[PDB]
Amino acid sequence: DIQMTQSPSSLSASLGDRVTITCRASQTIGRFLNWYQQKPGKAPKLLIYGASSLQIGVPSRFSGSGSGTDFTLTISSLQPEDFATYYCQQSYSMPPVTFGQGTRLEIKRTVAAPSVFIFPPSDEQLKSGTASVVCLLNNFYPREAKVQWKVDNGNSQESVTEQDSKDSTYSLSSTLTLSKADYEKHKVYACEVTHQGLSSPVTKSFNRG
Amino acid sequence: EVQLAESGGGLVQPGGSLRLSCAASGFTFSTYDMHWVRQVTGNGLEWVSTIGTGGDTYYSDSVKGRFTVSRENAKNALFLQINGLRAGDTAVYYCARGGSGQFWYFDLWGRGTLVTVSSASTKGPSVFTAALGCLVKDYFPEPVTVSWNSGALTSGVHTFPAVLQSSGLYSLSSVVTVPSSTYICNVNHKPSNTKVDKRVEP
Amino acid sequence: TNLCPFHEVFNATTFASVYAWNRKRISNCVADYSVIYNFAPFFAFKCYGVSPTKLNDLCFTNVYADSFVIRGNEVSQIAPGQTGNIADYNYKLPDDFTGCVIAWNSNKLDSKPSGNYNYLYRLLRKSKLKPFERDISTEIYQAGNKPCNGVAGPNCYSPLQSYGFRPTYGVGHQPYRVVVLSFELLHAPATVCGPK
Repeated sequence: DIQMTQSPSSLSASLGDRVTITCRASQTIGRFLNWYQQKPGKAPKLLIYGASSLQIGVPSRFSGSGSGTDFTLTISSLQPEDFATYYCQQSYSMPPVTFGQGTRLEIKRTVAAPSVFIFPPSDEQLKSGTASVVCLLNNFYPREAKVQWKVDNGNSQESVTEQDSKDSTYSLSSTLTLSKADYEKHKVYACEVTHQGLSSPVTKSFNRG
Repeated sequence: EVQLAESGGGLVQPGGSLRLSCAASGFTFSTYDMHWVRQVTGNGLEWVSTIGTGGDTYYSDSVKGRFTVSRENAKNALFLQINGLRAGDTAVYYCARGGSGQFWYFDLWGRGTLVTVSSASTKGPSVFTAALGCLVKDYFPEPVTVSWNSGALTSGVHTFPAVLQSSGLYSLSSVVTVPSSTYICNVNHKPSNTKVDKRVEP
Repeated sequence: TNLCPFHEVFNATTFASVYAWNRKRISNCVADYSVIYNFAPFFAFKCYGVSPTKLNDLCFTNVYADSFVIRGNEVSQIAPGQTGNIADYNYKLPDDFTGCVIAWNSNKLDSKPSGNYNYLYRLLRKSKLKPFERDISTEIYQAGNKPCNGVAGPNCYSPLQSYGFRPTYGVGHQPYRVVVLSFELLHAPATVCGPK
């Protein structure tokens, strides 16, 4: 019942930046707040217990401190091993110990231009009558991109890759479900593109040539 | 080393029972409390249940009523018993140890046993500067992913994480970045002992 | 050895209303915490900044119990989160309440053939409210011009209204009994320890 609303997860920063992860609750929880650090390739791990006490094996830059209802897991200088997700937890209410939504620490670089591609399925996929629409967006730094499917000027999800440490970029792929003859009925299928950093994406569509 | 293990991970029918264990190492299992905190795939942590040193059990609002934690000081192994699973319970139940003090805090987390609750029977996928690929539709949750001809090229290959289709099957959309100013994709379906290949000449 | 009055709060055969607020300063208890952990299936066992697992190894000077009957829809607000009618007018917890709040369904024994009496709730007394301080004053509340001088009646029907509980397998917001527990530690030795 006790909420643990955290700051917006979209908090990018480079090395050395004084990142300030703020997390608040619905009421006073005293000094019973504690953080957790989870890299999405392994198990979770705690950073600060009692909201002021450093965990064994945690350096002094993890200066997460606070009092009453306000807490800041501040890291005055970052490290390549610090880029991960961070979760706050309250221990004022013992049985319903609740967590927050999290905040992702990502490596900052320059705004990378994406290369958008949309290719029609060949006869191999047409062998399956209920085909699927595809679209591709690779190597884009701003992770707030959006793909639109306003066909010709069956919704399905899309996947976003992790930050490719070789170039610090991201990739995106889209899928769209269609029933029988639902693809062969219409002619031009458009993958409308949108990205904060790549303007003027006028037209990119299927070609049933 | 002082580490928490886990077990009971695997596919299970919706509504069927299941048991998870959590072995101890080095530390005293009988003088420290243990907790269960599950994380939905891609979501954050969510507390599940806990049993104290004195055998007292504690559960969550969306957990109490069908789960039943169990502790045995012998074998130094925490246990969790589940009854009547559903789709909203697909999560990794990370085992956790409670440290000494006046407030609950988790200082040792296990590897995490994965639980996937569904009735979708096993099915095989298909093989249905520019970039192209081989859309791996009709997939299944796997531990190994597609590699382009045993991984002959890894410069521009992108392997997106799995996605869930409407029919309940997973999917993969591995693509490769090739110079464009004819290759072969090899799908890995080891959990069902299957492998295929297909050329990508436009 | 083995002397505790804890079972005098639970199973009282008559639970005090929210206006009564039956406290019980309990001391000199070195056992019987099993009646708290193991009981009928609890609808709510929301504890607070005292660890419930760690009580069996921690001694307390004062253990305060509080019992009352409330509607199942109002099982909340027994917390530092003051919100609602029962919070703003009837019962409220402090900011750093160190205790446990236990609640369970009482529809099986408080079923009445006619109901609509024997239990009360407050409507509007916002001008007076303090944690751990029962306001049993029920003369009249201010409305209109004259407080009707205790001979109230028509046109001055501002005073409170009692509960209308009459469940005959005919209600969903069933009445629930609550046993609030609290603890204190002062400049005095602790007498309520665990069994040895």
